[PDB]
Amino acid sequence: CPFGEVFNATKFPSVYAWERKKISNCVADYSVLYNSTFFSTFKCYGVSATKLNVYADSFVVKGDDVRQIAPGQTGVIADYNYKLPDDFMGCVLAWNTRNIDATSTGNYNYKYRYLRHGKLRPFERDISNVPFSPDGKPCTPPAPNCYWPLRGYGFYTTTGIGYQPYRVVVLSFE
Amino acid sequence: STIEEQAKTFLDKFNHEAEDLFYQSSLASWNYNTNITEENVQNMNNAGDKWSAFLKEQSTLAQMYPLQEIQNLTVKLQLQALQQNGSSVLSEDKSKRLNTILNTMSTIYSTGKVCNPDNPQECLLLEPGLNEIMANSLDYNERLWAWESWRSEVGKQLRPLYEEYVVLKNEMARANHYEDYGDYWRGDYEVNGVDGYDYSRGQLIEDVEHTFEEIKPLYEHLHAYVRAKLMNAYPSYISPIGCLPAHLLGDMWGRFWTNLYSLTVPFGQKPNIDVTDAMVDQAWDAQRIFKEAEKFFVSVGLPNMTQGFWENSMLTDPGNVQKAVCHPTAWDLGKGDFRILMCTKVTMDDFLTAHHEMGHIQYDMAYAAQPFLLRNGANEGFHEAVGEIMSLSAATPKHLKSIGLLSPDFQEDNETEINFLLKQALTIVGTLPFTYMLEKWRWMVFKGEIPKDQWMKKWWEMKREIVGVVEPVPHDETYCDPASLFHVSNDYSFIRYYTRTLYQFQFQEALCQAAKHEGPLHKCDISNSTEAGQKLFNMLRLGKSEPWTLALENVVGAKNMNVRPLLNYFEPLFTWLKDQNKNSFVGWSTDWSPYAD
Ligand SMILES: [Cl-]
Ligand SMILES: [Zn+2]
Repeated sequence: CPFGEVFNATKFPSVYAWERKKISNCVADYSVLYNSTFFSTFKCYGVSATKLNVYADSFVVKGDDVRQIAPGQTGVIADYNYKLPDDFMGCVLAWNTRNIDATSTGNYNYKYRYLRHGKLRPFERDISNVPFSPDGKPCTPPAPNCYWPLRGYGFYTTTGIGYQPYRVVVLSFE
Repeated sequence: STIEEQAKTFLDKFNHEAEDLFYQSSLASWNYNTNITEENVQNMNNAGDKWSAFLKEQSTLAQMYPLQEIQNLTVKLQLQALQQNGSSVLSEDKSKRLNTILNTMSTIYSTGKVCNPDNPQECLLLEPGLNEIMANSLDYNERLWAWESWRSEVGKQLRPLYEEYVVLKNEMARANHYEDYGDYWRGDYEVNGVDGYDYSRGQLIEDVEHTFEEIKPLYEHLHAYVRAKLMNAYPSYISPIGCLPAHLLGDMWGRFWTNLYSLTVPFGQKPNIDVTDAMVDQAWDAQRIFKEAEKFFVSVGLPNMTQGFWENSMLTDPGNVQKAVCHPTAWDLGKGDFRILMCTKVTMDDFLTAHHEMGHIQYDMAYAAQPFLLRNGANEGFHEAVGEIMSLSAATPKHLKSIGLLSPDFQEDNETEINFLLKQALTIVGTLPFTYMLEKWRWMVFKGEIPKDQWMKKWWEMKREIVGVVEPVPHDETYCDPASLFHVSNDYSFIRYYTRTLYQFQFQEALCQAAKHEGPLHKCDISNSTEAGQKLFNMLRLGKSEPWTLALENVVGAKNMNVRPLLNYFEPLFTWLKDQNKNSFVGWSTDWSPYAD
């Protein structure tokens, strides 16, 4: 019901600092998204029906990174930004937003995390922009072996599809 | 933790930074080559400067992690690559000076023009005009003059610069633990680690010399035949047993005898495996040409060009207003962005060119899953070889037939084939000796085997020994001819031109066997054959990733550079020359000279 606010929304968050919208009470039909080839993923991990009866996470990732918003799954995005439990699930929708999130000059607002000690437990979050070192030691960049764990994508309108901006919306069920 | 694991974390930061910054350098460099403006030619330096710096910074930054303390092969490769002191391992001045050297040579070359010895108001540049002479002129003197002017003007001027060039550059080379600058280059083919696939900087010299041997018979015979034909065009100037006068070889240096076709054609009464006329008649546009090539690759199991390829490429000349450079190029901007820049015209030539460049692109995609530092053909000559395989299949009448550009019921003809073969030898085979001798002399002037005063005395001892070419005028140390050739005076390893030649034949051979080919090896087209593709794409998706010797194995089943496929390609010709040379003399006298009297 309050889905408009979710995917129809203007600004989307970066992957590392994702949004979780809490939707209870009201009733939605599901025909909103059911009927629409607008989306380029629409994979579900549990069902694909209705019953007029709920968590919705949203963020933006590179094209080739969409395959990681699914159970199990390799790393980087799934390891350091967003993780789906091998277990529980609902659906994962995505759509190409090369028009919106990519400029011909280059858009680097959307960011991701490529360095972190450990992996995320499912539905875990980390907005810890603290200089990284492969040994726990504190960091004084530009000291060698010190890197900021947070980097920007850099969405140009002219990249290959694997590198174009895609908006994601994970719908968890409870 | 471990210096290895903490070095992985380094590369993993580099790849991420390189991807982004490299793309900005590409995009700028692109805006320029397609919209030559001042604002555009401005960015082409900025991003291109952030790049050079970024690499220098990342190089010294990597010059920390001790290559010696690593066991993961890849990470070792990648680091080795990043660790290039190269230019920064010298004195403060000694570096800046080498650059002044390199830079001025490039510019005296590109700029140098020679003036008419009698008409000083007109003066020609190497390109065009000067190269226009060497390419078409049938006048013994006009040719003689151009050849001498160039090696006399820019020739001399480069002698001092090169003199010092060979010192500083050698100083640098030995400073990085290389026997000499020659050892620095041969390094490119070097592989350490995976055994049964190793290759040493000296092994190249051996393998190139051992292989060049088997070319001699074929060459000597092409040589003998071309000579007799030249004798006819330039009556009384050539000796039936002497070497060939450098200035009569089709271009400024005799790198290629391509332009000699006109006067060496076996059967001049034959005609045109040139469908230019056919394409033009069926209203073919750039689109069709490129779509047609895309089809060729898809036909062997390779992917359609990316959406952003058709979307971002420039296949036609912008015309007026928007000015752009036209040298056909295959761009790999990274980020999944692939493009071709080409001022396409509806010629059979541009048609073949487009299959060539779309080969590079197809290679670029295959290895794009590799980490930045590994995205690139195995060795310097792999990429060219691949692009050349394509034009080789696409050239066949078989292919031109099945595509509807050659009349449905047109026949082979064993004569029109001997023609095509020769046209090829003139280029492919004529270059090899030349290319191989050029680098030999160059190598030796690096192992220090040639005294500053025997630089031209040893140049031409060899042009006569190896290539079978004599100077029209005698040259002392006031000259420096092995430098009037772009690659030399613009600092480039020439040997790639030789290996890639061999490679490209070993490739086409496997891929014809692999695609079960019937006739002689040269009439082969590999279209519709997904089977062959698979095998090509086997060494394609590697990039610099595995040793180049492994990579070769993937397509030709051998760990090494073999020349027999190149001769097999030229067997119907090779034997046919042995007949022409029936009563011709075969070989030469280093002693005979054009000028002598
Ligand atoms: Cl020369
Ligand atoms: Zn090429």
